[PDB]
Amino acid sequence: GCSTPLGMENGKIENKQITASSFKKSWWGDYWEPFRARLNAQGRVNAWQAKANNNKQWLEIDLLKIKKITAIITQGCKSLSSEMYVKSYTIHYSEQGVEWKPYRLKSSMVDKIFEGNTNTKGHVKNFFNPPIISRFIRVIPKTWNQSITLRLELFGCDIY
Repeated sequence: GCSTPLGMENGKIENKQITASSFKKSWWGDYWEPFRARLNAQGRVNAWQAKANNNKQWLEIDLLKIKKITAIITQGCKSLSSEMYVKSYTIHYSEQGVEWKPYRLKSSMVDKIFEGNTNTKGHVKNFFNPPIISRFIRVIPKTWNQSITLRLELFGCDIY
């Protein structure tokens, strides 16, 4: 099969491999850095939060080599009554990290909009049918509740 978690939660995907368009930095040292977006992460700062909530944000994961990505799971995060989570998003990919291609269904002429979370800790998994063969993956938030925030995991396998 090709459904092994690629390394977000377990740390195989190192901090250096995860970057973003921007990240929230609070007045009091809380940096919601891109590499904090790891499935089930707990703590004060436990997720990536964009610096600004707009249509120019993205979270990128560099798998270091071309792999087969079969699925993705996302979560949001919470702090009191403030529930943050991405409600829908598109996926972009690339073999070199330069020039990005949007994930599009065979039957569609527009970017595939993926249904995201409806709460802060619930896991919402989406399968790529067909799978993505690439090295870099970018989650492009389209809609969100309160603020753009993510915790995620990627699933797949190597190319053989």
